[PDB]
Amino acid sequence: YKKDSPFHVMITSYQLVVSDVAYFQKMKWQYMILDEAQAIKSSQSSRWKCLLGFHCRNRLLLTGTPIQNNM
DNA sequence: TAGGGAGTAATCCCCTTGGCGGTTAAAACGCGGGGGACAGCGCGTACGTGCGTTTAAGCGGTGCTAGAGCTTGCTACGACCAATTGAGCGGCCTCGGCACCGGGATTCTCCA
Repeated sequence: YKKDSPFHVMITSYQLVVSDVAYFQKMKWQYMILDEAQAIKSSQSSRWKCLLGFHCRNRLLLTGTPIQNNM
């Protein structure tokens, strides 16, 4: 997108990237941020399984408590 | 020994029910009169009853052969599954069919 574009940064709930996943996986993302990435900490979670498969160049996991319960 | 199931409660999206308000159109209410419901009547004809006739349905009996019903043998074909793709579903788009309106024209009714 260039500066003349309908949007630049989109902000979304973890609830919607799962619910609207079929719309999200039909688009190509130039960068991704994940606030409180402890939400992604479980590999059996759909929000992990969904966001794993997003077509994105670069990703940040923002967290303050990375280690959590287990390796 | 470990993995994943059982328990539970917070989190958050979806969606059906209920209320408020208006307002407006359809249901409710009135009443005259008409005509259709319906009772009462006359006739006639058409249908139930009876008797003598006949006709053929039903029972007992003989003979035959088709074909239903069963056994045997085998191979053809549809169940099965792993690999491949394209037909058909879900989402998005737009324009043209159709409806709804208004007013002028033709039809149909009903009373004279």
